[PDB]
Amino acid sequence: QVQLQESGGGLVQPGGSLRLSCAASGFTFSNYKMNWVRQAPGKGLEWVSDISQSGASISYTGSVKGRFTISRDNAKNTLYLQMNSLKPEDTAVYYCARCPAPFTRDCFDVTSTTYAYRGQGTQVTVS
Amino acid sequence: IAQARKLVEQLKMEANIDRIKVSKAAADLMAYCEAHAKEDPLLTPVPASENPFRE
Amino acid sequence: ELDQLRQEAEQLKNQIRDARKACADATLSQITNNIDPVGRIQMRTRRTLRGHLAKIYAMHWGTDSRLLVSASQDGKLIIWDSYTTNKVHAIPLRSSWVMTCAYAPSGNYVACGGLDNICSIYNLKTREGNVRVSRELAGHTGYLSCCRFLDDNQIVTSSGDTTCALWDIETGQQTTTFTGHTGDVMSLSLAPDTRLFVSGACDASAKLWDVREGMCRQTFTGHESDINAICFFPNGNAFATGSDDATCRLFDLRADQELMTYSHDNIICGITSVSFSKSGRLLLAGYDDFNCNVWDALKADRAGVLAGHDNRVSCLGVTDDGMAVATGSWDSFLKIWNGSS
Amino acid sequence: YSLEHXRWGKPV
Amino acid sequence: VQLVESGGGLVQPGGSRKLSCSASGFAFSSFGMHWVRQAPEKGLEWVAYISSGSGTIYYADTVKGRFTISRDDPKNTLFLQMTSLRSEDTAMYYCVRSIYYYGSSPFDFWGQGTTLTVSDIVMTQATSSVPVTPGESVSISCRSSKSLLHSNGNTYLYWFLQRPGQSPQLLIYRMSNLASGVPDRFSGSGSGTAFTLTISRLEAEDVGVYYCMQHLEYPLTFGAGTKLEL
Amino acid sequence: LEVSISDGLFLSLGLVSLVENALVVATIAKNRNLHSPMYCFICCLALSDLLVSGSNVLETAVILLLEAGALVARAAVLQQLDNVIDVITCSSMLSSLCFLGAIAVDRYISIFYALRYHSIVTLPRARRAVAAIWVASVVFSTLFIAYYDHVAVLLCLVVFFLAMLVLMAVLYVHMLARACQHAQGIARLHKLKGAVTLTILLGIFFLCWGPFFLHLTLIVLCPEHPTCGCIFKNFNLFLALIICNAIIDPLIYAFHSQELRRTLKEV
Amino acid sequence: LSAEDKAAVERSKMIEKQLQKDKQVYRATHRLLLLGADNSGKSTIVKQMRIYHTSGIFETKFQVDKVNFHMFDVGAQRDERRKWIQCFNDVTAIIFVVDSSDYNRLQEALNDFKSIWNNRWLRTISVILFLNKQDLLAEKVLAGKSKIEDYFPEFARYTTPEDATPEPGEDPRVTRAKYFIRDEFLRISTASGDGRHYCYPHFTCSVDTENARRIFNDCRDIIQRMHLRQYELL
Ligand SMILES: [Ca+2]
Repeated sequence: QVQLQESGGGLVQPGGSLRLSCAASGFTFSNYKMNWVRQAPGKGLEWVSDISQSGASISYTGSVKGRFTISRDNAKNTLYLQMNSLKPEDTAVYYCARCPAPFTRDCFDVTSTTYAYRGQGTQVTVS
Repeated sequence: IAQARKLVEQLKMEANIDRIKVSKAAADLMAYCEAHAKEDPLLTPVPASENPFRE
Repeated sequence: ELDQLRQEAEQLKNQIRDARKACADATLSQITNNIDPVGRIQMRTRRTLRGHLAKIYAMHWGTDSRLLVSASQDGKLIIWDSYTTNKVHAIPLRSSWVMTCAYAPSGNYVACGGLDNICSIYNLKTREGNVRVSRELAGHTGYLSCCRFLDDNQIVTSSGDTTCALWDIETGQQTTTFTGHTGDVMSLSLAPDTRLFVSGACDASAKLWDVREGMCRQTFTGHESDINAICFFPNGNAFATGSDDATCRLFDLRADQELMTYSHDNIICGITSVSFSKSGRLLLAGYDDFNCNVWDALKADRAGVLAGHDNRVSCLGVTDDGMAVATGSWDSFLKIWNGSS
Repeated sequence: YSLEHXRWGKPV
Repeated sequence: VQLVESGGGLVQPGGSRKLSCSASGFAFSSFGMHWVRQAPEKGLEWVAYISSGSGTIYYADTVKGRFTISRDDPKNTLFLQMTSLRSEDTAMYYCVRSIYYYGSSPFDFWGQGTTLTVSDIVMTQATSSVPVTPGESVSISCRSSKSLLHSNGNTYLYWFLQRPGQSPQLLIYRMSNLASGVPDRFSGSGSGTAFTLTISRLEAEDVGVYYCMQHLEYPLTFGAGTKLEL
Repeated sequence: LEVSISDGLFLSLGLVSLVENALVVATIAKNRNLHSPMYCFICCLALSDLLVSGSNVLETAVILLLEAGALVARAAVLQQLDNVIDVITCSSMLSSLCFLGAIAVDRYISIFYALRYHSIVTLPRARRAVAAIWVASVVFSTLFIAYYDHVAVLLCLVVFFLAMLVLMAVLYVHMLARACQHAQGIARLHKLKGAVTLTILLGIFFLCWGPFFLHLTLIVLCPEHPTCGCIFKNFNLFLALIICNAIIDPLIYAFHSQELRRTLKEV
Repeated sequence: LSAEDKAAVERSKMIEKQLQKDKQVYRATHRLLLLGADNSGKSTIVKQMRIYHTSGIFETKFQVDKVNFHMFDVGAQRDERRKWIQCFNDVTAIIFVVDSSDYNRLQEALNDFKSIWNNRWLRTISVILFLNKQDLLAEKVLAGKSKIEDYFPEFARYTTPEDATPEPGEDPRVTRAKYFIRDEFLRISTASGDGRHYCYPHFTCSVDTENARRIFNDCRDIIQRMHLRQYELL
């Protein structure tokens, strides 16, 4: 079964850091481009970072571009987000979201309000 | 909330299934194939005169 | 509280998974390894059906195994006499963006719909002799992905609304709504008894539904990605499922489990459409890479390939007589395949 | 009589 | 569906009339149309056919050089321009629609007819009349010179009922297919050369003349008809 | 100088061009996706080149069998054979030139009236233009090869070649102008291939037809002259070069598209 | 072939003749997909072209210079786009309307554009960018509480290109902002496609009547580019 147990959140001070981790199970992880997605309180479901299935290509929103490192362990089927310089605007539930289909470069629906290949979500609260 | 409560109710409904062995399932599917092999034109191509698509 | 419900959901999921693993005594591959392999299946494009102006999404054989609807995003249904290649009807559509059609088991009606969420029911046996819309089944809130008639008065529908509905065409109303999915419902196969159906729905899950009870009886979840295609095995006790994950999977209803995966390393693209042969021994799967593979459903071997289309394959119907498989593509062509002996 | 390749291959 | 025919009446030998058949309540352009005529105390005779879109026209040799069949699809109307008329042409002329596709029912609607008074396979219905009682099961035989069973497998006999003051109504097409409005009382079968129409529980609405017809090849030919008398 | 192309090479070029055009024609006849107007004109071009190649093949074959002493026609019955085969060649030449013009006009309408293209160039109008081309080509070729001793024939046929060269140049140069405008737009947003293609089209066109129509012009310019005589010695080179365009135009236009390559592979 | 079978072939040929008349209309019509978020004002682009020339798809059909355009605004669908979007392989273009003023949703619009662009079935479909609501962009830059560099750190490095042709009286900050937003979409547009499809940015407002002219010109230059590519001229 496709499941995405996102983890590693909690309370943190401004300027602190968290390593979000996402254990991927049941979907041959390294065929799929992987994303981190976000929902601030009362906001829409912002995308925040993307990593290709090889790890060789990466992107960020710019609002996080220097501050967030997306990382990927294909052998341990684990997605990482080293978010290293946090600020209150980063306070959100963080969702590990898989790209829909393997080998695709596009990921249409990773921000869709309901979307099946996305984790339960990790609360990150920045004081 | 209510989505997770109804998901729990659905998963209770699906937990109670009287599941059969996978070996018996496989035996049933192959028995059906063996019972329908001659009746299958794709598996056993019928004579060209019986095939309506080239007669 | 939500966390307690999530924990109960995880517990019941583990109970289901354990009951499956407990009844996984042996794989289908182990039981069928003694079976003599099917030979190289060669099918020979006995007909190419031409007249659609655009991509075809869908087809459905008549029970007569001779008439064939295909729906094209041209905005036409064509009724084909397969034995002659004759066009029996060309039906103008109110919306071009058709994505499903069904031919009724009586052949009295044809249905279609698509990006306009209406399911239009077209009356072929009309005393005025023109085909006309008999009912616009309106109440879906997202695109109509698959339709299948149970009877001339009853149609089950699947939508981009994460839903299925059974309609009474006399009234134009949902007599039952099926609402347990979470992704776009993409394909729908009626059971041979028409009492059950399975739908695959962009959540890598298949669900067994009871048409009368209105309830999901089983959820099958072996797929990694969007199930684009679903087909009951002719016994009605198993069904096959083509995914964006480039695999086909055969699920038994009763063992509640994936029996086999149909995948090969050379195949890296979604399965577009799935049909069994009349015996179930041949499992045909259409792919995004312009061709249709034939799988031994029991041995999971590629028995053959239907490499004759130029664009994405989109739909794949086997005659109820089993005499041919029809293949539709985005190239507007509609190819009918048998073989020879 | 002469059967020339093409026509007009030689003047007049 | 309505077909209503005009332009009949008295005309002299050698004269000319344009029969006009007007179509309403159906997709006239999509139907092939036939003229079938009936001499006053005689069986049906096919006259002319005009295909959908006029692409094919056929005539009986009794009219081939001398009648012309035409249609105005925009006006939903059909014409039979008759010329060099003869006593032989004294008949009720029925305007008959037909549509041709797999599973179609040709001849499924017949107009009320227009009467003109001028001042090849054989279909045999070996019994001209059967005296019958209500509730009886009656079989009307028909025979064809050639086997109407075509290699496409359609055994091809048509069956019509003309009630005493009505135009003919299709009961059964291509040997065995029951027409949409017609009671399951009626059932047809045959070898291809020999045929029967069974009528399993006669009602009074089943009295009339029953005509068998072939549609294997033109010219289309009708049997003499079998009258049923209650 | 005299390139002195012998019958053997002439026949070999004619047969290889026969095969190439028969392949292009057969592929368009089989694959009904290629029943579009532009592929219709490509098929009609390849058929004109087939008839050129086959006519000149039959002509060298006839001359070889006569020179071998295997054929014993004479006077009128041989002149009528030479006349009809030369009508076949001249008609298939004029048709090939006209279908190169027609491909240029199709391409031109497809660029500059792109949105109205399927409203302007259609299978009815394509088939009508094709028929009008073959008809006019046979009419004018029968006129020219009957009146072949008349200056106005040679002059009209040269003026026709110059008209096709002017047409095809104007059309494809304007298409290259719009390609370069689009390449500048692309560069402006993003911040010679078409010149190469124009050079292949207009170059092979001029290099293969032009020496023949140059000969025909020089006849009108030189009923006797020593330097013109040298070019007259080369007429077999000029006909072999016409067959060479019959070879290369399948590559320029038909296998210029992947669908033709697939369709040739499928056979 | 029997008389009925012959007549059924003749009906098939009558149908094929009607289907050819429909082929003529289908190829004379140019199909457009209108995409854009709820902020984008695509509804106002529709209203403009409608006036001046549970349903799941809204056809707008409009005509410019005797050329018929059918523009499909996706109607009442879920926000899971990836399946119905495959229907629009074989549109002439996708009109992608962006709210240039909504910087916090401009990255969302960029991810939508990048997904549309990189989709396997749209690999051949060119995109008409309506960078819309340019009045509100100008206001948000002049009344400059909202700083693009808060959302796009590249903007502090970005400098207006020599390409830029700002309208007279436009402040160079409004030019630098709008052309930055354009180039943020173009850096996606230029990263893949091998020339199979191209991107056509326009700066638009609701008051613009010329949006139909823009679409006409872009469709012209798309079909031109496609054919010049088929001819190995481009
Ligand atoms: Ca000669």
